[PDB]
Amino acid sequence: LYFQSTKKSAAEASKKPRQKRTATKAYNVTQAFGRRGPEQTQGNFGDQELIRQGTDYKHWPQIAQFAPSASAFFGMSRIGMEVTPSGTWLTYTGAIKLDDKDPNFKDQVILLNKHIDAYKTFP
Amino acid sequence: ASKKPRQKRTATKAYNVTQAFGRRGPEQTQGNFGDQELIRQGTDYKHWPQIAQFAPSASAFFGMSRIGMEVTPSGTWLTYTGAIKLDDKDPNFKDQVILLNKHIDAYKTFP
Repeated sequence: LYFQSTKKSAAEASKKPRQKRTATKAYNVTQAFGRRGPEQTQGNFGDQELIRQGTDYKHWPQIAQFAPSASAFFGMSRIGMEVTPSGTWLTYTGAIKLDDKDPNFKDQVILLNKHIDAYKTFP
Repeated sequence: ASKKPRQKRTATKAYNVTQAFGRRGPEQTQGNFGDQELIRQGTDYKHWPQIAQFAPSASAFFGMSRIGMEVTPSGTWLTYTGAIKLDDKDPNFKDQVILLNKHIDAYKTFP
């Protein structure tokens, strides 16, 4: 059920297009999506545990409930296309509303805030 | 179909893009993507798979994006922004550019 990263398995995982990668303990968030940080187009989400575990994180389902389906991604978002010296890029922005009538709402807010910009508190 | 929270809905002919995700338009909380055909068909659209190849996995959505939380008078919102690179070595790259051009801000020309 759980694997360790090897250069071998990392080289296979990395063949997927970025947007279709799945981070796991064997191919962690940093490996799949780059170091967390403040820059534009750099990811900022994940504390040390989530970074190391990806979708093996024990509370992953409570984060994943907020990730959009392909239909909703293209349906909800503002989509743009930019051509630059690095290539052609599909840009996306949007927002997903949390349901504040869910009795779990306060816990959802706390879990999301725990990972947003967590990288600032560790190397 | 509409029982699902917004972000988990799947548009089809039976429950189309406007029904699931609202009218296309310019404001920040609206979507801007899809011509009249995609809007009416959703994931039944004939070229849906060629669009869907750019949508992120759940892991990639939380891994690539800049994620925020904003409390506004309407509610608490999980904000997201990012960019996905097209593979310009893919022999289908030209067609992908054409396909995306057809749907981005297509609403601007609707009667």
